[PDB]
Amino acid sequence: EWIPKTAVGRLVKMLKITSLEQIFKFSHVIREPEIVDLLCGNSIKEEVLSIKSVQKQTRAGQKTRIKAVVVVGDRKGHVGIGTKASKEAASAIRGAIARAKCAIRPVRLGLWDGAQGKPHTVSCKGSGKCGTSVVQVIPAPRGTGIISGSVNKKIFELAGIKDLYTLSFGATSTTENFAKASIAALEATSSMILPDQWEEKPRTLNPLLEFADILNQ
Amino acid sequence: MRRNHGRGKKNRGSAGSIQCDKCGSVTPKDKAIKRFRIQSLIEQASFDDLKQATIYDVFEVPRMGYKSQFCVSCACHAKIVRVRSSQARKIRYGFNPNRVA
Amino acid sequence: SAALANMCKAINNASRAGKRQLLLRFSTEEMRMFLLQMLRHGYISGFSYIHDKRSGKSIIDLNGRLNRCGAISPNYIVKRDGIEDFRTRLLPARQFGHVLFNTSKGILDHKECLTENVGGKILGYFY
Amino acid sequence: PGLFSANNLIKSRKAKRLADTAYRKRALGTKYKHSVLGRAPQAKAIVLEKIGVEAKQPNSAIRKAVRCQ
Amino acid sequence: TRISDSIKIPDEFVKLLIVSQSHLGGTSTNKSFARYLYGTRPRDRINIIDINATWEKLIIAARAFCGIKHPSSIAVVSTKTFGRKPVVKFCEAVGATPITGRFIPGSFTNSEVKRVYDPRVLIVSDTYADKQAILESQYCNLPTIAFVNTDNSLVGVDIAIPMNNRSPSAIAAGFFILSRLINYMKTGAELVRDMKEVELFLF
Amino acid sequence: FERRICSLGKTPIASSDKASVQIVLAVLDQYGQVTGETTIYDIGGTVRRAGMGDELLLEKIRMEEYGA
Amino acid sequence: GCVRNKIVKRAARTIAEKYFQRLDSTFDHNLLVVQDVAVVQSKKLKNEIAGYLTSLYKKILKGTYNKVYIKSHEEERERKENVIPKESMLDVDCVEVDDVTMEMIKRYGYEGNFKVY
RNA sequence: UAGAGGAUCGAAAUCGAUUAGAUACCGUUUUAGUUCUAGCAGUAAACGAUGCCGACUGGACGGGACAGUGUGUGUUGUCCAUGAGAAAUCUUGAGUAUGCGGGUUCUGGGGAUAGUAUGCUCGCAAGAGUGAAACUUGAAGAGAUUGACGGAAGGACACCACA
Ligand SMILES: [Zn+2]
Repeated sequence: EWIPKTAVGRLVKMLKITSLEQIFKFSHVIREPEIVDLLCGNSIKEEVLSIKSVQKQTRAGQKTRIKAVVVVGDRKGHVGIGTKASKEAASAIRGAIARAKCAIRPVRLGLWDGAQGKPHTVSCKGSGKCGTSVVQVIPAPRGTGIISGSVNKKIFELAGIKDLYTLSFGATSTTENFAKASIAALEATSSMILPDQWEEKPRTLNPLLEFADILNQ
Repeated sequence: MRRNHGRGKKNRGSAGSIQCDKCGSVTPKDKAIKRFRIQSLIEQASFDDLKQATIYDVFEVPRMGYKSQFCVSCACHAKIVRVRSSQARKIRYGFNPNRVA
Repeated sequence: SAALANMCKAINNASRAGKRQLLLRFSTEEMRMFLLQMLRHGYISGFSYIHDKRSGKSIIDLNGRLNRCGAISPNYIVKRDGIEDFRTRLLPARQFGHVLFNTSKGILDHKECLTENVGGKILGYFY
Repeated sequence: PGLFSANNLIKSRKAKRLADTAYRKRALGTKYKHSVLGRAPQAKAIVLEKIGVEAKQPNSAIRKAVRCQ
Repeated sequence: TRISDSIKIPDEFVKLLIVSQSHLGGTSTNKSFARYLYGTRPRDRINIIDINATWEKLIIAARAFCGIKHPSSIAVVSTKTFGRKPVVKFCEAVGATPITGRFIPGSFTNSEVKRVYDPRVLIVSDTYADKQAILESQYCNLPTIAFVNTDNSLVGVDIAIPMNNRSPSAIAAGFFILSRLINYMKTGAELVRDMKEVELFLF
Repeated sequence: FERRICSLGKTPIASSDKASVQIVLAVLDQYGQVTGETTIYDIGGTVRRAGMGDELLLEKIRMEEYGA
Repeated sequence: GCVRNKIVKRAARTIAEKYFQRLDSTFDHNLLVVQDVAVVQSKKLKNEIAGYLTSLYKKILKGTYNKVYIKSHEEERERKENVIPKESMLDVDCVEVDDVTMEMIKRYGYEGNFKVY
């Protein structure tokens, strides 16, 4: 029933883009939440983190409104967060899930020591900030768990991590700032140059120029 | 409110004071509102009757210049200066001494 | 060691702006021993210094590979058993980075000091 | 903060600590001076009178108390 | 230096570039410039811009256009009225997609606007005039080519062809010159085969 | 996990970099024609947005495509 | 108070774009057409769609009124404006080059007839 | 505090108005003081409410001094980015990563009691400097958002407004 609307959406319908790691590599904006259901099919879980009420005064009545914060990720390397405020609570949760899907990102995973095994923890230390809220992640040895707060825990499990330490600072009872400071702490560990990214690779064309002929006809 | 803090004074401690022309209160000279005007000595609705009265064959009516000086309360009340919006507060107007006539 | 800390802040500034070279208007003897330990580990391309009978001059050639460098003041005294606690405080992971000490055998990083049974005064780090 | 400056740091940090109220009662030894029962956790008393006290608003009530010795 | 422009020869185009005042810049110049520049005279305090500069960059701009197989996805943009005629002529001679008039905010990002677009390369006749089109390219991964004059900003621009923007003649001169390279470098065409059709480009 | 590396700053490019762009040029046959090949360049959003991403691009083209 | 609403203006532009070559410049003709094309009920509405059209027609057809793009009319107005004038800018030969423009010529060695001022 | 001086203005005092009442705003009569010399005192929204010294860092339009000749050094005003910040805002810093260490000081640790008692040092005094507790109490505070109100300012209007 999904009649796609953009170029990247059309290719995913024709099975020219088979994974999600083909879009992340060239930084192509995802505009439709159906491109994520069909490339990570039925391994996408959800978690409602928070819901509260907002109020405004005008010349025609006080408007009450509901805000929701939601996170999604499969269990492997992807995770995203979104948020919306609408009249009733069911349409706010459902609209904030379409925004979380369109903000999926990848996460780099690594080992605590050595170079052998399958990755279980974060690749180095990192921190994130959002309005005086500060989160620190530290890589943990195998068979440790995820030691952190409750709402932090649901973000680090949907990303595919198994071992981690955290320390937090600042005003963390603003639960939407606490959730954004900890998504930025994973984007920081994944943004450091490691000594195996030192040697270059050959260049290639993004998928909008490889499949140029298929677009017209 | 303002980056001036309300007055045109930089890199000096004190700056001299004056007495307002309407109420007579003491104010810094850099903070007062100052206006300059050149008025004809004779009113404009009286020039015709003055051209038949003159005894000289060529007459020029005189003009004088006047500088005025008021305080913030006296200029705001008299509508010499008005309340402006946040962005329009930053617009300064000058004189350009290099104008040709 | 006031010249060692001035040099590390000017390097962090250029490595963030994307510069290729850096010219500083000073140069000391142990500032050049610290730089020679980044060259043999692959983190800079090279350098060169001038003699002018003033405080000296030095020109560093950057690479694209440095994440950060620092200096520690004051220069604490660490026994060979306390080498490993300073490593968990200063480097992000267990596989890369180098902490440098001034021992009775020269300037060594934290892997060599353990294979020679010595301690000394801490100077800085880089990863 | 030089390497030979530890006497300047003990002198400085002891004086800042006195600005904590809980620490100041212990350090100056005046934590039990103005206290109606001193160091006991419970105490005995004989009952003189039997009074009633108003609640503090916004609560309407009368709480029953006693005057003792 | 002078090796990218020496692979072709400005065959007689020195006339068409000097006749229409395509080298007369402006009074002001930034430290961004002074590398495309030749000099400024004392008579009118006008800045003169090198002709190899305008020829070195037109060689690169033509090679980026040809890199796209289907040229029906290279939008050209011009808001002002002097460019209404030149731009529409430089789309049948090549095969691009023209966008003239005022630029509607939301053309590339909003999918509920009058007409929707999605080019792979963008060409602009003026940076300060087509301000919105440059700014909107930074939301959809789009390269841009410009015609920076002397005082414009170079932000969000990759290839800058230093030329003249004000005069109606110089605007049509630039689009004529670049038009023949794209035919020359694709098919077996001639560079100087006529100098009378530059009257069809002028406003 | 992989990230491209910028062609002008040697910085790896993130996936949420929506101002980063890719440029392909035609491999110019001698005698002024196109033969059928291209050369790719990658740029990141930071260099492109500060406005200096133009003085650095032609400098690099002089080393790989018109060097000597 | 003789302003025409949006539903009566917005409709006359749809008519002037599809059935444009069926309309000419008199009220009694354009009213006959809007009875053929449109389907409204109020006889006051056709009277105003027809009266706004006859003003659009002698604007579009004589001078300047953009904001509507008539496909069939973008040929007559274009084939008469592309008349090549009697002189091109490749005719003058006494090109009065300047001085600093001149010394930029010989250092690259350009060809032509450049007369300094 | 001592001497000299005395135009103008003016606490305190005093009448006349205004007012329900005004020991006030406004006015009349009239002083200490306001000035100079020699000293005491030691406080201010003494404010950019913004320690001192050292290293490094994009643009645009200016000013003031010196020296050169198409520029430089020391200072300084306005406006834009990058970066920073809770935000307002900051641009030789309020920038240089919680990626946290250049040298060396001072001050703060919920509100109120209270800069109050007491001791001590200084002063002719008026006072200044240093400086608590018992008892009480759940907030006091910063910046910004939408409303409501102003014995607030504008621009439009109307024979339930004027002409
Ligand atoms: Zn006054």
